[PDB]
Amino acid sequence: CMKWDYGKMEPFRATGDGLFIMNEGNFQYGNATLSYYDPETKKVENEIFYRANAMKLGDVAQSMIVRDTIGWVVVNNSHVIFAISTNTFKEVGRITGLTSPRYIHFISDEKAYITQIWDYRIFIVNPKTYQITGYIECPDMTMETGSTEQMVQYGKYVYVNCWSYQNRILKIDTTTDKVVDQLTVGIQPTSLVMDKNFKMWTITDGGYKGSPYGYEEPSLYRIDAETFKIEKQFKFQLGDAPSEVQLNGAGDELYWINKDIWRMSVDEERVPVRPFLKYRDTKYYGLTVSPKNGDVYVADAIDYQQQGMIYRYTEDGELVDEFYVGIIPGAFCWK
Amino acid sequence: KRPMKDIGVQQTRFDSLVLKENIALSMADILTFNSSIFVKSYGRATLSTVSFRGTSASHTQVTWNGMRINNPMLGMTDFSMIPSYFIDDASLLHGTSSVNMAGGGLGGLVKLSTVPAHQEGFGMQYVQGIGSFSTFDEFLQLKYGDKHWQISTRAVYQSSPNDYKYRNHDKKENIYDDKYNIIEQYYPIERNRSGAYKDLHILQEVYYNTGKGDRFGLNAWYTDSNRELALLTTDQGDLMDFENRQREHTLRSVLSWDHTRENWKVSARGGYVHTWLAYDYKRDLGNGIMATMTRSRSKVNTFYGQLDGEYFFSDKLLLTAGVSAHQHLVNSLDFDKGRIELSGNVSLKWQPVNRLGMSLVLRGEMFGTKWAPVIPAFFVDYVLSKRGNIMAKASITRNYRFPTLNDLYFLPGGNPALNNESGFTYETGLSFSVDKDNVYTLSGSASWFDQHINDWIIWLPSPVNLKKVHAYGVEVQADYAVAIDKAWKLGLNGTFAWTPSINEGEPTSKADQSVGKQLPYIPEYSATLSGRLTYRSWGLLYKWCYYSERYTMTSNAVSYTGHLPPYLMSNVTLEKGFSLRWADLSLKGTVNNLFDEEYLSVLSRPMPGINFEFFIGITPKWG
Ligand code: CNC
Repeated sequence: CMKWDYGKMEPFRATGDGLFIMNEGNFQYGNATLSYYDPETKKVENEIFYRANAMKLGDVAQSMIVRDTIGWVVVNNSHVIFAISTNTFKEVGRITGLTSPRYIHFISDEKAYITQIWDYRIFIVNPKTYQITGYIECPDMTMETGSTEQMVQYGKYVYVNCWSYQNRILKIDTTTDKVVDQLTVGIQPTSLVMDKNFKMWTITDGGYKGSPYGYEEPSLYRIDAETFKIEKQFKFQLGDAPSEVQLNGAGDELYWINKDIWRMSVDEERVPVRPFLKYRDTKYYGLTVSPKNGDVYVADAIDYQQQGMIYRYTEDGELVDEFYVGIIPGAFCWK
Repeated sequence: KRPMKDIGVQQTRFDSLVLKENIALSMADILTFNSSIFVKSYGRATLSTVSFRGTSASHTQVTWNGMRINNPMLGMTDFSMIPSYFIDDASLLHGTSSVNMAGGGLGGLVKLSTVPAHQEGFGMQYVQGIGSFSTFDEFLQLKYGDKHWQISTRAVYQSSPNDYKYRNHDKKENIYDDKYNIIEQYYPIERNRSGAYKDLHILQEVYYNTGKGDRFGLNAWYTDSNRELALLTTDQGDLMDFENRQREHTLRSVLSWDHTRENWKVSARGGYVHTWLAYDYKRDLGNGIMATMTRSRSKVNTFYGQLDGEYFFSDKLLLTAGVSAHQHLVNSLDFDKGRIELSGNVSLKWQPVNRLGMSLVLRGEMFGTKWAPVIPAFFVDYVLSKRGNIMAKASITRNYRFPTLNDLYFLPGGNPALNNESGFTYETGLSFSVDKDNVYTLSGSASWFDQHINDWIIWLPSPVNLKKVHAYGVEVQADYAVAIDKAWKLGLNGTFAWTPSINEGEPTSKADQSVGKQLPYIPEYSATLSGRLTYRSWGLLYKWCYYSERYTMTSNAVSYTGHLPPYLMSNVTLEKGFSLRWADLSLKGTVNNLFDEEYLSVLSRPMPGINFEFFIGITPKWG
């Protein structure tokens, strides 16, 4: 007639060139978890962080960056960024005292930018002393609807997009740590990526009818690197929610969900008609492209309250594998 | 024996000493330890969700003095904001019995009311409670009566910081060195953060009785709530300058008129409720500026009217009818529109022979602009044996529940063209009572219910309907009261419920491991047991609650980070009463979490260890 809960550690010895899957988990449940997949032996380990540390990851894991043998897992709803080893999944440190961080971007060995939602500031941290050393103020940004998501750097500048309740991408000068110029796109640019010939690709969300900015046709853009301009814009027609336009290893080929998983090349023209994977009554939430061989992994969240499945497809489009992970697999990172 | 109204009806009745046993108990705590209902609540002064017979919270209707209390936007009631001392009478209508009074009560109905007192002259009562964690409870009663008038006034104030210490098993604090390396990691002993709350409730009653068959009434209930939302277990850092707040101002009023005669009786009733909600989420940055990150306001106004009738053709035949109307004018700042709700019912009760008894209920509804199919209900009752009062019951119905106001009219996702859920139910059960010559009184019941839910409304990337759910099981309850000696009395009340909640929907996608699976946060088994021992002025009370394992995933898969163990809790209360000259003193001390469990009822929600509570009650005596 009693109750109890403890934890026990476990010696992981992961080797090979695996894939890290960040399961977001649900919201105000604290069931976010991390998973590891080995493409050679087709063996997947779930809850690697808790199993190797005897403590929960947090709430709403968002992304992860691998530098050398250290991976930085950013947790949104826990105000923390965990630093773990990519060979043992042991904790090497933590960055705490943030306000719902989204992404991290290392511009030098001694400096790093962190971007938040519900804030008008971009944090600056030292990846060694583990302390905040300043903030960057985005102009015309309010605490009520502040949002900055993804960073791509180009020479001395850093490019960000402003997703939630925003329609702007910002250019930051890393020498003076100031916003130097602005660009305007459609409502809610979700993700930002850079290709091999230096052209940023961003994709704009629709609006999910009712939002204060209202709805607008989801679009795709090809902003140039040196000079902004807008160069070219693509139209995706209403009723769609495209996102996650990340590239491949070579950085010359586009990939976005938009219902049917599409595949576009750089320095090409209007969207093709034949999808990479037409439709098989599945709810695709995220995807990634392997830089080694070119396999395409797509994540299926099912009903957002159970274990999701990832499908592994070759460059041709044939299924090779499928395996279970934590709840709502959100992002991928390569060891 | 039974009244003609109670024919073939399965229900449980909360008597006065259950409700008036402690001033710190809300109706969430009453339902947790005194019924087989599952209550989802991660502590005290926090959101409480009632899952009744394997259904969701939206399928349970709550009526206070005949007026529905569920929030029209959300469709669910927070049971933690209803003090038990503000309720003088509570009943639980199970399944088909809810059709007797309400509409879309697919799970059931909770009937709350206030009863006129019988006080001659003026009297008053004051109760003060002191407990651990710096919690304070106060309750003041004022009343008066002169054989025509009955005026009463109550006030309840509760406040606490909620800074209890718990040992944290989900987080490890690391000890650094001169060069920022982890040397040792330990489980910290933290305190509950952002959990402070302050609640104020005021109730005013005015009752008049002509004595010629006309009785008038008026009740007003005011609520002032100021609660903070606690931090999760897996929340990192010494995060100060972070506040959550849910202010909630609400006024409930009901006007009642009863006109009775020889065989017929007509009751008219009207009411009005006003609600103001405010959610804040701020961060203190810089030096003194406190920026705001989330700000939500909402106002709800509802007007209620009802007219009931009842006619006795004879002692063995009865007719009832009634019309109800609700108008939820919602002006939620930051959509401003609402619904008109109409309900009518006609019922026939017939008692052809001494044993057999039949009842037929026909109900129709119209919410806003859409009518609903007629809801029928048939109840039959038979007496198997007069010796042990063995009685058999059965019922059947087809109930419909309308979508909530957010499922229809909401900013990010507002599908207007949404169907209403339907449910086909049939029940059967037995009962007994073996009262003996003032030695013991044993009574109980056991009922089987089988119920099918169709067109369940669920949000998944937005109403999408679907979610066929099969809910069935067995309910058992029993009461016992024996006098061991001429001064010792023992009472045992126990309930049990096996309630599988299986979803029969077609598998979405291809990897859906959810067909044939228990629904999330619904235990398969539940049990309660309450023991009371009385010796002169001494009283010992024992409360025990059991919940089976609650799954946090629709696939019921085994997970390290989503495991909720079965919930067992034990509470003990010892009370001593003294009789002074100008007042009556009642001293009682409550021990909650007697065995000091380090547990987790809701995922990542820390809960206190063993805690104490001490009450003082004064009741002046005059001429
Ligand atoms: C699709 C989805 C999701 N959402 Co929205 C996204 N994208 N959401 C939506 C969309 C539809 C659902 C809806 N109308 O609310 C969409 C875009 C409209 C919506 C809305 C929002 N979302 C937002 C954000 C960023 C998030 N959302 C997630 C919850 C992100 C979810 C991811 C996740 N990790 O959970 C998500 C992927 C799946 C949620 C779900 O359905 N779960 C299944 C179901 C069982 O959960 P549930 O709890 O019953 O669902 C309710 C809530 O989650 C609620 N909800 C969603 N977002 C919020 C934010 C807040 C503050 C609150 C109180 C509730 C919500 O939506 C449901 C309906 O009430 C989020 C964890 C994803 C992420 N990592 O960025 C994140 C929370 C971030 C944070 N730390 O605050 C928005 C600010 C985006 C925007 N501007 O549109 C906005 C906030 C609402 C507001 N009041 O302004």
